[PDB]
Amino acid sequence: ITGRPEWIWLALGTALMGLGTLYFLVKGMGVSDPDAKKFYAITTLVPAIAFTMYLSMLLGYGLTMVPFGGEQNPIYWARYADWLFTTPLLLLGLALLVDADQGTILALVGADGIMIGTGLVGALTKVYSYRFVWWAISTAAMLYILYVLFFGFTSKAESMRPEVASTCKVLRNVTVVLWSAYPVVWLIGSEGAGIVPLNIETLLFMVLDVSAKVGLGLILLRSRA
Amino acid sequence: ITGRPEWIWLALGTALMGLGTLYFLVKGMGVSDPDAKKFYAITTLVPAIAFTMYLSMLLGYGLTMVPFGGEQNPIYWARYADWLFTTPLLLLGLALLVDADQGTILALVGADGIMIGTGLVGALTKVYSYRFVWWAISTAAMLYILYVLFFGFTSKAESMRPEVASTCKVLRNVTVVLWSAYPVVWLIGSEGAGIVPLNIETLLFMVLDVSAKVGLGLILLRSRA
Amino acid sequence: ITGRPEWIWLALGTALMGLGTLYFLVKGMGVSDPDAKKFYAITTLVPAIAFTMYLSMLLGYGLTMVPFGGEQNPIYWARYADWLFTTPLLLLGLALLVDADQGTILALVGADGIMIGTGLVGALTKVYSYRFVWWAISTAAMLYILYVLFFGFTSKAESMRPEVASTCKVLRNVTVVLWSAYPVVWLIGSEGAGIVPLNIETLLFMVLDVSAKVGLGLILLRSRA
Ligand SMILES: *C/C=C(C)/C=C/C=C(C)/C=C/C1=C(C)CCCC1(C)C
Ligand SMILES: *C/C=C(C)/C=C/C=C(C)/C=C/C1=C(C)CCCC1(C)C
Ligand SMILES: *C/C=C(C)/C=C/C=C(C)/C=C/C1=C(C)CCCC1(C)C
Repeated sequence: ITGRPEWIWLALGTALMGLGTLYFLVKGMGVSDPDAKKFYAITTLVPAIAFTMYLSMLLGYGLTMVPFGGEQNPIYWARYADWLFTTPLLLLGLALLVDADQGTILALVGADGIMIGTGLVGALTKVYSYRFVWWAISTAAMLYILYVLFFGFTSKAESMRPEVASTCKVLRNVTVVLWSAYPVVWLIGSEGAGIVPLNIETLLFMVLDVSAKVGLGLILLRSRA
Repeated sequence: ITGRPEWIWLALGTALMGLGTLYFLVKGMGVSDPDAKKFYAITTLVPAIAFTMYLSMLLGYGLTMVPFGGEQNPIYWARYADWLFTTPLLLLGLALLVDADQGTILALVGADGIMIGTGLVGALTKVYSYRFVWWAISTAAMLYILYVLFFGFTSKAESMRPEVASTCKVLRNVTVVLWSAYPVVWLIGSEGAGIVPLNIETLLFMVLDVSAKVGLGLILLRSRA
Repeated sequence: ITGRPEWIWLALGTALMGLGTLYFLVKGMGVSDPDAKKFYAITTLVPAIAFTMYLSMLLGYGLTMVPFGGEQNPIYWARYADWLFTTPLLLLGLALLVDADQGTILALVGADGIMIGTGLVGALTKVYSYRFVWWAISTAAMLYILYVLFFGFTSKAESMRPEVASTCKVLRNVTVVLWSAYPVVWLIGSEGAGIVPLNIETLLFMVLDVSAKVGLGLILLRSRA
């Protein structure tokens, strides 16, 4: 039921992240414009990082227990480490894409940081009632992140090239929905409520990752710079 | 006596940090000069960060036990996390204020890092005698920080505008004293000696925070840039 | 046998790092060119950081136990913290030396990060078989680091000054060998296999550190900039 029934979704997850990394490694070896290089650096780190964090969830070093609700619950603090580094790089990705000010960057990054850090604390709190208090705060940092993301990576992501507002209206819809999913998924699943089995939650989070991870990598890279 | 008698000073602390954040959020929404924006980004992160870290001290996730001296002691490792991120942002604040070299910045930041990191280790060591060895080292990193702060955020904080040396002679006296307080307070209180009840120590650290946090935020922001 | 027979190599290690820091502190106090300052900032942080991490290994706060193989093993997670910060600064050192692109930097840094972070996880895994899986991955991140280091801090470290390719052909051979040693040493010693006593491993790692730490500091600094 825990650290058992889902290794399949976790094993498949490692496979995907890793071939995903292998892919970006043997498809970025060239690169000319220092700029483009930066974008490739980023798109590789994410998969590689998310790669190892998923291998620790598979092997079991990144799965702990947490007393809450009345019994012992499985919490993959390994996930939290994953996003704890991916989300900011990825965020730096989008930012540098529509070239933003170091002010909205430091804002965003650190903001994202209160989001994930706070979320992690939530995920480890032992008294039920509280888990959701943190769920709420982390959310707020994410609704703020996303806010800047939307109203911004639209406007400040328009006054430029021809396709700018186009490709951009894509990336947004996709990042916005994609992201707001983690908040929900978390909530309904094991690490929060108990409306979704850990068995399903993982599969959900995995589709969730692989997409955000590579998916967003590709789409992102495809947006020239 | 522990994680009990002081919730009042901790509850009041959360209130203050948070309304403090709410304040900077709904008073920075405008901003023009990318520069000014950076300063607002910073002044908000601090309260927000210090906000959540104080809510974890309130709720109890950020309060642990440490065997030293002969009995079990309460240590809010949550404080250490707080300053572990605030102090460097805040430091980046002052630095960018009198526009310094990336050399004195990386120096300062990392220096501050040996200060807090080392301090944290101190706060968690179990053998009495040692606690103070770390107290000493962390201090040294802080006397070095402050050193650059004083002899610098005076000189290198003078050859510019008219009020420069003025406002600046303010900020200094205030940061210097304010800071050197944490070293002392720590020392006389529970997490170190036993000359001050945890009951009082908290109130002291709280006045201490709220001031450093917002106080320094305002004063800081008020210094144009 | 553990946290006992080697304090000598650890005590000598603290001495060396610290006088090493004292040295860079009272030999960098001047400095003119903001640039040179940055290089001095870096060379000091390393010793100072590595200083405190070695004092925690000496005093015993940075030495833990890990069930693997069949019995309890001593693991100085304190080492891992050490390199966890040194290696990236040091890396930033070499990078800025042959002035590289922010792309190869972010790449390198983060890469180094998967190396050390991953290594650390290895060092703490309880099931024998696995330890070496992580040993393998961390290695891969290091063979990639070093790769860029060699084929790069040669070419991209040539088309410049007269001595460039010279001094540079030095620094390389020295960093390359020096580094690849930590991977091997780790492997044959206590924290991995059992072909080397913890008694010897420490002495090895210490010579290893002091050299990388100061040695590389000097050599590095001596390369003007
Ligand atoms: C590669 C991973 C990505 C892009 C992850 C994004 C994750 C989030 C936006 C997570 C958000 C969460 C909350 C808003 C509430 C608490 C639970 C979290 C951490 C899943
Ligand atoms: C918002 C928080 C701020 C500005 C905190 C500043 C804190 C310090 C300068 C703390 C210094 C300490 C020492 C010098 C010795 C060990 C105890 C500490 C960590 C309280
Ligand atoms: C001052 C310390 C320095 C320059 C340390 C460098 C360390 C490494 C390159 C360590 C590498 C390791 C592996 C490749 C495999 C796992 C064991 C490690 C962490 C020792």
